[PDB]
Amino acid sequence: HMERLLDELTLEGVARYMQSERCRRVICLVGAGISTSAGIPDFRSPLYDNLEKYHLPYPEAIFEISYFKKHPEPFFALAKELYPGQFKPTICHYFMRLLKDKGLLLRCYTQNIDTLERIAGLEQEDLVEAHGTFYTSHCVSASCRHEYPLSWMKEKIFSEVTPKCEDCQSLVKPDIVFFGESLPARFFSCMQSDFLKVDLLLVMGTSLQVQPFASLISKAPLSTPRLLINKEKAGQSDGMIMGLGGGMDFDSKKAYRDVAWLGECDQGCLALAELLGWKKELEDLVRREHASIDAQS
Ligand SMILES: NC(=O)c1ccc[n+]([C@@H]2O[C@H](COP(=O)([O-])OP(=O)(O)OC[C@H]3O[C@@H](n4cnc5c(N)ncnc54)[C@H](O)[C@@H]3O)[C@@H](O)[C@H]2O)c1
Ligand SMILES: Cc1cc(C)nc(SCC(=O)Nc2ncc(Cc3cccc4ccccc34)s2)n1
Ligand SMILES: [Zn+2]
Repeated sequence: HMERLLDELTLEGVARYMQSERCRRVICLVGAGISTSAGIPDFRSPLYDNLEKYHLPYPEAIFEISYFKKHPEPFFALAKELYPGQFKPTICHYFMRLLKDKGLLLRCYTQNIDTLERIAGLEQEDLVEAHGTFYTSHCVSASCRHEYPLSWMKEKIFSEVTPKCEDCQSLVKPDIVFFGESLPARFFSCMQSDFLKVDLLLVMGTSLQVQPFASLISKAPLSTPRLLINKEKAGQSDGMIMGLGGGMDFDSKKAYRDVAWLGECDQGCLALAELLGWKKELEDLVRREHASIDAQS
């Protein structure tokens, strides 16, 4: 039987393992659930309605790069409607910032496009924005590719002026991955390397149903522990490679490394930080950084 790095399948067992010498390199996989406490909805059933007024040939047209390029106005009107009114990263995001500053964070793979990871102080090298990001935008012409910052894009969105490139007048598109586009190059380079070197996988606020995350959990070594912090269980499996070839196993007789902590991401992170002796550091970090944002309003 495989080496069992967790002494028990609980948050407590994960924390003891994190403090042990073996655990040096943590990868986080994070989705829309880490940003809902920041006032950014995750598009469960509570988006389709906002679409009707745009008179699309079909609803999925809003996500299609092909359709964007000929009829960009629906997308930019939606982006206005959905633009967050403020950008205060959550307790969960700051938990990741603690991981960075303690030298524990190998990588944050995020499905979010809201930039809160960066606002919380994760740097480009810490991040794989698996679904791209609003943080930058580019002219869509292959020979130009001029880059625009978020301040530029925001103004176009709020002014309701379709963003055109100042060099060539082609459309300028936010660097988010529309259906039709390839995942960022950065995604492919990092993943190979990262996932051999990982000691702990921390999966927060994702149902693990969309790409690329849905593959990623099985790329960790087989002994690497995997903690999910989420409102509901996710990533569970119902071929040749047997133990290599499915998902989370939290509840079977054979479960040996995967743990599900059910509830709000912020609360789960606060609970883990508390076990680790980091609760005051985290609370102090959040207060200071939220204050720093509030002082600029
Ligand atoms: N903040 C954002 O950038 C944002 C917001 C909405 C949607 N999206 C896009 O939609 C897709 C969403 O994919 P995903 O896999 O990241 O999310 P998802 O579709 O799996 O939804 C988030 C998951 O977290 C859970 N959840 C919600 N709030 C929670 C909380 N506070 N604590 C714990 N669990 C909570 C939900 O129940 C769900 O399991 C991505 O393409 C993403 O870019 C991004
Ligand atoms: C507009 C804005 C700006 C910033 C900085 N942050 C946010 S977070 C809030 C939010 O849900 N917004 C969104 N904008 C566009 C959305 C749908 C969509 C459509 C088409 C392609 C997509 C490609 C990839 C992902 C989504 C795509 S959801 N929103
Ligand atoms: Zn251009």
